[PDB]
Amino acid sequence: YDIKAVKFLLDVLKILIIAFIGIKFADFLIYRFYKLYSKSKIQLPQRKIDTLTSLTKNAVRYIIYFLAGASILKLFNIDMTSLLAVAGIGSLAIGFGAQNLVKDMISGFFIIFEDQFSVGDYVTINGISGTVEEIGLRVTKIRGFSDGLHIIPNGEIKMVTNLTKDSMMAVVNIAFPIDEDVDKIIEGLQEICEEVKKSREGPTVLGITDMQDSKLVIMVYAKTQPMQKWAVERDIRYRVKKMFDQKNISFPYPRTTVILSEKKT
Amino acid sequence: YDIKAVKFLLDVLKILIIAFIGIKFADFLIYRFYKLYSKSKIQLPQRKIDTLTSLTKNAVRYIIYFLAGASILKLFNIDMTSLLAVAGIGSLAIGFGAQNLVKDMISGFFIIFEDQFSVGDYVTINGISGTVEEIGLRVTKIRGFSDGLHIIPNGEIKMVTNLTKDSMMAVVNIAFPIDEDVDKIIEGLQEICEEVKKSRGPTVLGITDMQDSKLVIMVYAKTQPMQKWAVERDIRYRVKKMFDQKNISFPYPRTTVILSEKKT
Amino acid sequence: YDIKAVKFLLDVLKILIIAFIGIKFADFLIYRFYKLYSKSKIQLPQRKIDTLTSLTKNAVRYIIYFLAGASILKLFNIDMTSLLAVAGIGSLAIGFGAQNLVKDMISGFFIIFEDQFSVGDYVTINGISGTVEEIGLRVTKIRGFSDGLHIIPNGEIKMVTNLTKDSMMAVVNIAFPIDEDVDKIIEGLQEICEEVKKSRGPTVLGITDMQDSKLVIMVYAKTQPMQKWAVERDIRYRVKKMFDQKNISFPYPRTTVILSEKKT
Amino acid sequence: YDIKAVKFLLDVLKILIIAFIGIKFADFLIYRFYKLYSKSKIQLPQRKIDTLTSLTKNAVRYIIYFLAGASILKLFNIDMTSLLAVAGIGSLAIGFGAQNLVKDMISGFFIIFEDQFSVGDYVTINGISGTVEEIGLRVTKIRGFSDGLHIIPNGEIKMVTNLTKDSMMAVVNIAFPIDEDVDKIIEGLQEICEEVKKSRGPTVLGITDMQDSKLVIMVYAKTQPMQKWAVERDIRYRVKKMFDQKNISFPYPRTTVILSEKKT
Amino acid sequence: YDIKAVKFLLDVLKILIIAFIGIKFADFLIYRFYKLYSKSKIQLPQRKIDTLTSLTKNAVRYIIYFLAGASILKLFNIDMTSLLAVAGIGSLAIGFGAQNLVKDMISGFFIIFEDQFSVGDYVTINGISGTVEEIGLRVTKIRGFSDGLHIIPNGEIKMVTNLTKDSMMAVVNIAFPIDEDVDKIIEGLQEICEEVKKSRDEGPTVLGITDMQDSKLVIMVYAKTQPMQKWAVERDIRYRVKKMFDQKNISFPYPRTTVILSEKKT
Amino acid sequence: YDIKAVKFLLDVLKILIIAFIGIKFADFLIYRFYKLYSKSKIQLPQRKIDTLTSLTKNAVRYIIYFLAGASILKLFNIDMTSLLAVAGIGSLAIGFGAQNLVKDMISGFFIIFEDQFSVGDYVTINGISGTVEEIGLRVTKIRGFSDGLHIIPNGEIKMVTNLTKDSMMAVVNIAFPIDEDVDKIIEGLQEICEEVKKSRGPTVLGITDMQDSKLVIMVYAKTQPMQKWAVERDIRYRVKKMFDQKNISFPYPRTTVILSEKKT
Amino acid sequence: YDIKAVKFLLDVLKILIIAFIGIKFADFLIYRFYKLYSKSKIQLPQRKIDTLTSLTKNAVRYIIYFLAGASILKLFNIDMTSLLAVAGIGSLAIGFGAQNLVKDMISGFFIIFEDQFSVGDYVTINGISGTVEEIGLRVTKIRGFSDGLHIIPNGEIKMVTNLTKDSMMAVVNIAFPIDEDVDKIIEGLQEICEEVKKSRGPTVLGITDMQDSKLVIMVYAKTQPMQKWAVERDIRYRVKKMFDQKNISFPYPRTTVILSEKKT
Ligand SMILES: CCCCCCCCCCCCO[C@@H]1O[C@H](CO)[C@@H](O[C@H]2O[C@H](CO)[C@@H](O)[C@H](O)[C@H]2O)[C@H](O)[C@H]1O
Ligand SMILES: CCCCCCCCCCCCO[C@@H]1O[C@H](CO)[C@@H](O[C@H]2O[C@H](CO)[C@@H](O)[C@H](O)[C@H]2O)[C@H](O)[C@H]1O
Repeated sequence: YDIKAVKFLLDVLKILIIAFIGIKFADFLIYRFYKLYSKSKIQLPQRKIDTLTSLTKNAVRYIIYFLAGASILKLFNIDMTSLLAVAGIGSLAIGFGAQNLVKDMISGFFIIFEDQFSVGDYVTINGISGTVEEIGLRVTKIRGFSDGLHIIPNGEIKMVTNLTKDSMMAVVNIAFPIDEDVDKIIEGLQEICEEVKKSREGPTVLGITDMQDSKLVIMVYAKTQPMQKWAVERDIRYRVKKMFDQKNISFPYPRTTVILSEKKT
Repeated sequence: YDIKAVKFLLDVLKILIIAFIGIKFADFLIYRFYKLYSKSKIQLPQRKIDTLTSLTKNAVRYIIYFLAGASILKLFNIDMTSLLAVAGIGSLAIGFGAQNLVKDMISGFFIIFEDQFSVGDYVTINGISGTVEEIGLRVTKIRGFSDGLHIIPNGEIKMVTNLTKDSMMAVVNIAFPIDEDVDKIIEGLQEICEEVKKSRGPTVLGITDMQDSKLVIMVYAKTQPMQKWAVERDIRYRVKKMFDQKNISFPYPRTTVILSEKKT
Repeated sequence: YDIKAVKFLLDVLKILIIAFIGIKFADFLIYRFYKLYSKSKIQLPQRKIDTLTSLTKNAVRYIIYFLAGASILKLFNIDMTSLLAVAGIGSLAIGFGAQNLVKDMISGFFIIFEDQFSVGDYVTINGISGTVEEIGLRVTKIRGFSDGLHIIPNGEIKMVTNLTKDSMMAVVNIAFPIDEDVDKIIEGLQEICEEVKKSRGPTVLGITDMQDSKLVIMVYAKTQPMQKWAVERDIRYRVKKMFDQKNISFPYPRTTVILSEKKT
Repeated sequence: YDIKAVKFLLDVLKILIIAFIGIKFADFLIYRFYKLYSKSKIQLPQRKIDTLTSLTKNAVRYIIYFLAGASILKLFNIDMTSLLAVAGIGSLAIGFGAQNLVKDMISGFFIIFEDQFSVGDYVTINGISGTVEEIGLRVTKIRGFSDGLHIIPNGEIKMVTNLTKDSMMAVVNIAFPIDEDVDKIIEGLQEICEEVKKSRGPTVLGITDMQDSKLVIMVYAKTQPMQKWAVERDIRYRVKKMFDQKNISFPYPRTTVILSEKKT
Repeated sequence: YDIKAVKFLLDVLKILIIAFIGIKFADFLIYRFYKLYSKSKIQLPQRKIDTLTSLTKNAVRYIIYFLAGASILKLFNIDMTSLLAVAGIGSLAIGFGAQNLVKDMISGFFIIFEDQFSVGDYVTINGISGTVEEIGLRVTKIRGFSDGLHIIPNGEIKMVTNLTKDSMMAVVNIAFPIDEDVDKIIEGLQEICEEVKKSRDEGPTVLGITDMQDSKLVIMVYAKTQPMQKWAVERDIRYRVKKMFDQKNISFPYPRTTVILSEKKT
Repeated sequence: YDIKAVKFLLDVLKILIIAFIGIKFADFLIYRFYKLYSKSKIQLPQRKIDTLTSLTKNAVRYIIYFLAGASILKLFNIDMTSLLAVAGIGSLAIGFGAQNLVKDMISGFFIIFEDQFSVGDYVTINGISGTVEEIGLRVTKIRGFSDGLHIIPNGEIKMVTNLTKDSMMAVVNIAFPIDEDVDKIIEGLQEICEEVKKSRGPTVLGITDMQDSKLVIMVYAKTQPMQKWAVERDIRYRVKKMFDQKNISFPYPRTTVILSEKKT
Repeated sequence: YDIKAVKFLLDVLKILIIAFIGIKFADFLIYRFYKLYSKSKIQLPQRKIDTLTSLTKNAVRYIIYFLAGASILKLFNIDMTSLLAVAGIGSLAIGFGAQNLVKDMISGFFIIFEDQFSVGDYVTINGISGTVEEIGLRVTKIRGFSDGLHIIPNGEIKMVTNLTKDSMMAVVNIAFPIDEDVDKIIEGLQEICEEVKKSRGPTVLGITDMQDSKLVIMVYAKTQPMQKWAVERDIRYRVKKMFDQKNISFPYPRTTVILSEKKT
């Protein structure tokens, strides 16, 4: 009948009493981390935080059941490495699945901690531009106009270009025919920058920026206060159109030279 | 004949009795997690949940068989690290295979918990736009019109743009010839915004783009959720008729050509 | 000469007898999992299931040989962590190789368990559309017409759009010249929807797009599963004939040219 | 001088004798797995299988040397976890490198075991089409005509579309001007299907697409494996001649131009 | 009643006292790594470094609670490998999540340590060009003109091309009609290089006809220019080429199409 | 003062003497693996193999220093798992870094062992075509003409299409106007195949494609390895001259225009 | 009060003294690996190597602090596997972060050791072409003309094509109208190769492509390293002048139009 059979009992006992203490203690701490976020009603409708509370309860129960079971099993001569080879299917699947969640959060943490963009400026993130409306630490929300509300997981942000930082820059690339008088148009554009400066950096006439088949491209650019940009550009375009009509300068219509051939069928 | 030969027996015994208790206990808990989801008939046809029940039964049997066998093997001087190097081929294959499933679920969990889109709005998810019909936590189902029902694993969602949140925005980019009177057309579009406001933006933002023979002015209006593409169509019809009445010429591509005196 | 030299023998002995029992037991269980799937001839030609039986036999032999060998090696003072560092080259290679297989299967499991598509509807899976012919749990087979039979491993399915669920939707985007009378054509299309309704939507949604010399009005109709592309063709024929009777001019591109006085 | 110094010797001894037994035994088994595949000359030129034999020899030598050395080191108080941290650089590098090889093989195993394609049909695998010439379990070889012999590692196969299964399908999309009589052409194509049926589908499916100046009607026919592109060519020749006899005008783009009075 | 029951107590005791010493010691070191970066006010508004301080506090509390708890559990016969199979879900999730952060940092470390680009030159990084404004070790900030301020995590930099190193190079590809006199234009461009050399900033030179197309012919002029002098030189050269085209009366590279006329109807 | 203090010394001693033996033995084996590859001067300039020799020396030194230090540390009550958590940063970094090297090598091993391409044929590997000049087992070198010498790591090879195996195939797709006599041209091409056969396929496969104003007939011929592009050029010249003699009109795009009476 | 309380002290003592010896010894070795690279001033400004020295100091301090702390913790009954689950968050993050660095270096090591390109030739690496200026083992620096200095981490090199190895190859694809005399132009190009050979290939390979209104003959020549793009320009100038003298008409697109009698 041996002498250990009592010690053994002390062992399965130790596991049971520790697991019990554990459950009750967890239920306590959870009911407290509950008490707080619940009684103040700072954020989060109840319907959700209840689902989240039972989420945590369930998680901790399953963990405790698993540890106590595994331990008792050890007590009956079951090999824990083999058990590891089973349980680790889930260590691996959950661990690697959750990695992305951790990524999003670290990402968000920096976005915020480094004030990459404040809860209101107009940015472009991953070829998607819009005005930032919300900045959680798992997701940034950005609504472009005409485009919808984009919800973007912070981890996916590979680069965030901010459009409205230390100001903004407006550009217009005007196109003329090379079959055209350069100095007259550069003069006209000069006069347009002149006039625009008069209604509240630039705007200036940078040289002929590109030379093409039948066209010739001169850009005007101006440094503008945050957001006044696309507006400035539209002002400038209207100005260029009217200037084209008054100075009677011919338009950049593509043109062909054609050679005729004497044949039939 | 030694003294351990009885202890040894106690050990292979301990494994067998614990694995037996284990099986019966699992059969019990499974027949209970069965009893519940089965007797209430809340969801899921039986034909399926039966397949799923035998799934869990089989899984638990294989796990138990493996643990008990491995343990007995240990009892006969078989090295458990080597065993691990065998069994882990499966730990790794299953573990990393299942990772994606875990991903889908965490994904869905947030989509729901963060009300990213309600079981009814019109969204666009990975270059695919449609009306959300179902939101499980493993899959979102979205049917675009003319396009079919799309079933998208929640994990694949890299971004979800919602089109019908705090409202919507309608745009029309009208194109004219530069060989054209700007103020007359901008005046006409002004009159069209005027008129459209009258039936329950819309505004004329400047010339937004300047091209070879064209010139492009956009009108835009903030619209209640979904009235959007509709507003746009209203505005288009209006612009067509306005073009006919004001007799403004159309944005046909215009080429200017030069003739050459040759032969062959 | 010591005292253990007998115990040692008991240990190498324990390994050998357990490995022997193991082999014979495995051969048994395999000859049984054989007996079943073999004597009923439910599926799978013999030539294959024989190759698959010897596959399982060989695997189990190699695993047993490896575990027994590794254990005996342990008995001669060979370090099992170093052995692990060797054997795990294969644990890793096989484990990560097989992960994909496990992926395909979980994937298939859901496709079926969730009736994503039945053994007969017309779906599109990864930019490839066709009629589903077979649905295993490792591979879906889909044959498009004119396109061949596609065998797609279930894991590769990133999204599966079903075209024939709660019905279908037919669209036709009719193109006119903007140099054209809108209301006459919209009237004609109205008459065509009218007439098509009469043979067992279809409706005129506004001008959906406005281009350089064109203008685009869509007609759309909700159709029973598969009657779709058919409806569309009916509607096209109708629109062509309507264009001929109403004598409406065709959406030919149009260019206005300006002539220039030069030479060479 | 102690009492263990003899036991220690028994231990370094045990390792040496086991490693020696191991080497000799491996050299034996290798010379046997050699004897077989060598004396029958079933496949593989000698020059190669020699290189492969010394490959196995060397592999086994290095593994044995490493295990014996590591074990002796353990005997001199060298920590085996630290050793693992060294040796695992190679465990990881080899393990993960070889993963792809394991992938190719599992992949090939299924391609074969599931008769996805027989050693002779015309398939398309990863946007590359051709006739399968060889099917190993690590590589499929496919030669398109005019295109060269493609050797594709089985693992890279993400999808395999078979073109010559339960038959084949031939299509021809005929293009007409919309400025054209529909029923005359549809009648002519009817007559062409009629005539083609007579030489050992083919049917006129409606107007499948409507474009700027064109209109597209497709004819299609179910054909025996490979007779396909051939049927299509027959049908094309027929359609050309039919165009010449029925004198129907060709689908040349057409543009309408407007002339403008200007200068420079 | 046994004899160990006192030793056991010594063990749970040992854990508790070590964990307590640990907490207090960490609070100390944290309050010191605090004292420094805080009292000098070298960088970082307080509002942030407070959030960061409580971050480190909380981290270390959770780690200590977990270690002590796990160790007591071990004391009550709880298997630590099974525990590992639970806790490693987090080992793996955090570890692999944080990998990217470590990447960014090693990346930045080299960018800086190798002076790949100084806090002022004009670079192009991942198809995105601009002037570098800030170089942290986690992020490079680059503002293109007309383009906005780009904040790029250092890890994402797969290649960094610098445009303003040992100088710069200006190019202009001039296009003519093949229906044209080559030597007259090559002569004119020669005269333009000549004249541009005369206004201050290697080149500019007339490299041969670099490309031949349907109705066009393309001759490039190029010049080595001091850092940033570049796009400017190019614009000078373009203006010069336009005016040269007007004076030398050379005809423009308009696309040209020969047409053949056909006698038909409908 | 205790009794172990001498045993302890025996332990740090055992580590030091084993590590010393280790170093000297490694220096030996390295100076031998040196002696061989060095005195025969089979390949590799000295300047390199010297750098490689000191590489191996240094590696082995660092490994030995680390093992012995780690072991002594263990002797002073330092925990080896925590050590592992440090040292494994490097285990992981080096192990996963080197994985690609192992990949390249296994890859090259098969390329060679399977004679996928001999040190001289013209292949295309990853959208890059050229003549193979060198085949190492870590890198294949291929020089296309006009294109430069490409050095490609063997691991990056996802597919290798060989162009010059069991021969080659030459294709020419001749384009005519549909506004054209089919049989006259097919006749002419017949005569060209006839004539080309006469100088040491080629055949007229039907009209392989039908387009807006064009019609495309292909001729194809099976040619000895490399004579291919050459054959094609022969055939093209032939087709041009045949076009000139048979006076057949060229496949110029043709557009029918409609004229409109307007202004501005 | 027990008997161990002194041994325990010996243990925490052992850790402290070994850690102290450890620190001092590391400070020494670091101050030596400092002494060398510092007093010779071979490379690296001081400002940097100082930052790098304190880097190594700090690294070693943190590792030592962590090992000693972990070990004392172990002494107070703290479980080391739990500790590992904590500390390995960093093992994994650092280990996998640094993997890329290890990759770059192995990569560079081969680039150099295999003289893939010398500190001076013109190469193209990942669709980016330029002259190599520097070759470190972590980064290759290449400056294209007009393009800037590219700094490329060696690990990112997937393929390196060298343009200036065993020489170079120059190509010019001349385009003519098919409406043209082939033999006259092929004759002229022959004369141009003739003349170019005269100033220190070049050959007329057949008509390499046949298009709608064009026809393309390539001339090619094998040229000394770098003389290539230059040769090509010579050849182009020659072809233009040859076109002017032989009066051959230019490859202008040509379109045949058909006129239609309509209105609006
Ligand atoms: C969760 C705790 C935090 C992570 C701690 C990581 C510290 C860094 C340690 C790197 C040591 C690498 O050393 C490596 O160990 C692993 C153990 O998984 C062994 O891996 C071996 O056994 C496993 C068992 O599951 C097999 O599935 C695997 O295929 C096989 O290679 C390698 O053969 C060995 O080379
Ligand atoms: C093969 C294994 C590969 C392992 C790779 C090793 C990873 C480390 C890569 C470089 C990390 C960045 O290097 C970073 O430099 C700064 C100095 O600018 C260090 O900063 C250091 O000096 C500063 C003074 O300003 C102190 O505040 C700090 O206590 C100290 O650590 C950072 O602590 C270090 O993180």
